[PDB]
Amino acid sequence: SPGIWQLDCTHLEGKVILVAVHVASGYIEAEVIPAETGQETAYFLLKLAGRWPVKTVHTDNGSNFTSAAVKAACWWAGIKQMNKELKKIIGQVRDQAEHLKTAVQMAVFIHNKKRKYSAGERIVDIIATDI
Amino acid sequence: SPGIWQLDCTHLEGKVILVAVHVASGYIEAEVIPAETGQETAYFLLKLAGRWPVKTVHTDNGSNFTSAAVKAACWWAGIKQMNKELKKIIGQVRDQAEHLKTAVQMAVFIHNKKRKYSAGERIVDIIATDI
Ligand SMILES: Cc1sc(-c2ccncc2)c(C2=CCC(C)(C)CC2)c1[C@H](OC(C)(C)C)C(=O)O
Ligand SMILES: Cc1sc(-c2ccncc2)c(C2=CCC(C)(C)CC2)c1[C@H](OC(C)(C)C)C(=O)O
Ligand SMILES: [Mg+2]
Ligand SMILES: [Mg+2]
Repeated sequence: SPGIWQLDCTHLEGKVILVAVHVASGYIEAEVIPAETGQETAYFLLKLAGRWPVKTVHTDNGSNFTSAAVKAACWWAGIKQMNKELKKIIGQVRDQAEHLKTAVQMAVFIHNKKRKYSAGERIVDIIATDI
Repeated sequence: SPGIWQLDCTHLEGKVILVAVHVASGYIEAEVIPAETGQETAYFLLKLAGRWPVKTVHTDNGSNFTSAAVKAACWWAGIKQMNKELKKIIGQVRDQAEHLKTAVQMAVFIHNKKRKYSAGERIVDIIATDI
């Protein structure tokens, strides 16, 4: 179902990576964040929701969505309630970039553009059809 | 044509807002950035390119794309070379949020979800068709 996303944080090099997966396509968005925090999560959701038709969000750690900041973002945006593969791609391009956040975005790109239709194409095809 | 984006910076409250417009749809992405810098622009493009099939980018200030960081990001991602309306929406929601970056993302959401088909729907429809 096309409005369903998964959201979790991983850790790498002492930093936090917020990973969102569009469950039906495998498409990912990610951001390096300073702190694993309610407010960072809330902001990330605001951004994600302005870009895609987000209806529901799941996570493997329910306490992620406990802050009032997160619930207020879900309320306003109308939202209700891969990490090893991405680390794999991060490891392969890690040498090419100084900043982890750069390596993360290179890895997101590679992941979404890989054909093995790509994830980036499936998300768009699934969403257009549903309209 | 569907791989064409426009990219510029505006200023608000002493901060920098990087605004990307998908020319064929009116769809926008935006980010508040600390500094109007080559490296911020480069990073923004990396992110944008991992999410949408970006072919070409235009800007109203050509010197924006002069840094080696920007050219290296365009090279790696395979890329070649609204602000008053968004400020309008920012002004309307500005009171609801503490941080400008939050007001910016609320305004991007509103702009992409408005029907007056919405911009968010047109981008997806235009891209799916082209595949
Ligand atoms: C801090 C720098 S300098 C620099 C650069 C400058 C000139 N030529 C090549 C790379 C780069 C790039 C490396 C990989 C890239 C393909 C994303 C493009 C730009 C970066 C890069 O940071 C950016 C993306 C500019 C914030 C990095 O973390 O190393
Ligand atoms: C720094 C805070 S606290 C807070 C909040 C907390 C509890 N209830 C309502 C709003 C909010 C929210 C305001 C508007 C919103 C619709 C995006 C949702 C979350 C914020 C918000 O910053 C975030 C989005 C958390 C980084 C802000 O700039 O004011
Ligand atoms: Mg988690
Ligand atoms: Mg400009």
